[PDB]
Amino acid sequence: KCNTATCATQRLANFLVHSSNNFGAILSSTNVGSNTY
Amino acid sequence: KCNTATCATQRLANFLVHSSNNFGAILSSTNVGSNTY
Amino acid sequence: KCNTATCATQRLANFLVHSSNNFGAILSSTNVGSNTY
Amino acid sequence: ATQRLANFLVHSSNNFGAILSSTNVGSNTY
Amino acid sequence: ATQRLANFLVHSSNNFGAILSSTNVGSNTY
Amino acid sequence: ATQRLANFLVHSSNNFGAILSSTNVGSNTY
Amino acid sequence: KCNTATCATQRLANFLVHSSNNFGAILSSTNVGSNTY
Amino acid sequence: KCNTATCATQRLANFLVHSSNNFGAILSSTNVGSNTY
Amino acid sequence: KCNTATCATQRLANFLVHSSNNFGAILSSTNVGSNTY
Amino acid sequence: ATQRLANFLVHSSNNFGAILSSTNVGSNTY
Amino acid sequence: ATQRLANFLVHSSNNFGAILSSTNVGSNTY
Amino acid sequence: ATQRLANFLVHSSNNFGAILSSTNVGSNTY
Repeated sequence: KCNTATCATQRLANFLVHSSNNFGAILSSTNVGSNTY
Repeated sequence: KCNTATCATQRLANFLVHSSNNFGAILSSTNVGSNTY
Repeated sequence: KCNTATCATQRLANFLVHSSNNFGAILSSTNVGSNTY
Repeated sequence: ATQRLANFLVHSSNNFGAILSSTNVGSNTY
Repeated sequence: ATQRLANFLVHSSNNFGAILSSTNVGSNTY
Repeated sequence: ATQRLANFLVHSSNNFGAILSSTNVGSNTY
Repeated sequence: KCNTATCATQRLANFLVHSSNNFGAILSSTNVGSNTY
Repeated sequence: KCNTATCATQRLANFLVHSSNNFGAILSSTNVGSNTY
Repeated sequence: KCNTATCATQRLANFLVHSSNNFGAILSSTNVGSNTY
Repeated sequence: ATQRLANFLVHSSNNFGAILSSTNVGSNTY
Repeated sequence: ATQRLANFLVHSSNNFGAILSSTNVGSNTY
Repeated sequence: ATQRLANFLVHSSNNFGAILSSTNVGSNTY
């Protein structure tokens, strides 16, 4: 592959699995800047 | 492949699986800037 | 492929699977700037 | 058993220059 | 058993210059 | 058994220069 | 005037003189909300 | 005037003279909310 | 005036003279909220 | 004495949901 | 005396949810 | 006397939820 000189190689492979197998209630909220008077 | 000189190679492959196999209620909210008077 | 000099190569391949196999209610809201008087 | 009620109100206002007034009751600004 | 009610109100206002007034009751601004 | 009620109110205001007033009751600002 | 009882009296008289006997330039300005781009 | 009882009296008189006998330049400004870009 | 009882009296008189006999320049400014970019 | 210039630009954008964007360049709000 | 220039740019963006963005460059709010 | 230039840019961004962003460059708030 690189017989003589100057063979710089960066190897990388990414695997990403985000599994959300819900079976129940997920009651989420996000109040940003809201002002309940 | 690179017999003599100057063979710079960056390898990369991305896999991404976002599986959301819901079976129940997901009650979400987002109140940005809202003001309940 | 690159016998002599100056062979810069960037490899990349992307896989993306966003599977949302819902089986239930997804009650979502987004109140931006809304003001309930 | 006699009741007397009196209310004198003299609201006098004069302006000779400038007035800037702002009032945001239950108002917003984005 | 006699009741007397009186209300004197003299609301006098004079202007000789400029007035700027703003009022946003329950109003918004985007 | 006699009751007498009196209220004298003389609200006098004069301006000869500038006034800047701000009031944000229950208001927001983003 | 008030011989027996109950004589409440409020006295008041207002004098106001706003004399502006100008003899020279009065260069005034008022930029409210104006935006000079 | 008040020979027997209950004689409450409030006395008041106001004099106000605002004399501005200018003889020269009065260069005034008022930039409220103005934004010189 | 008040021979027998209950004679409450408040005396007051106001004099106010605001004389501004200018003979020269009065260079005034007021930058409220102004933003010179 | 040879010069070679190359520019490869692949600007790919995908949306599958909501986007709210605001931009006030040199603007004001009263 | 040979010069070679290359520029590879792959700007990829994906969205699957919500984005709220605000930008006030030289703006004001009263 | 040979010069070689190479620039490699892969700007990849993914979103699966919410993003709130604010930026006030030279902006005010009263």
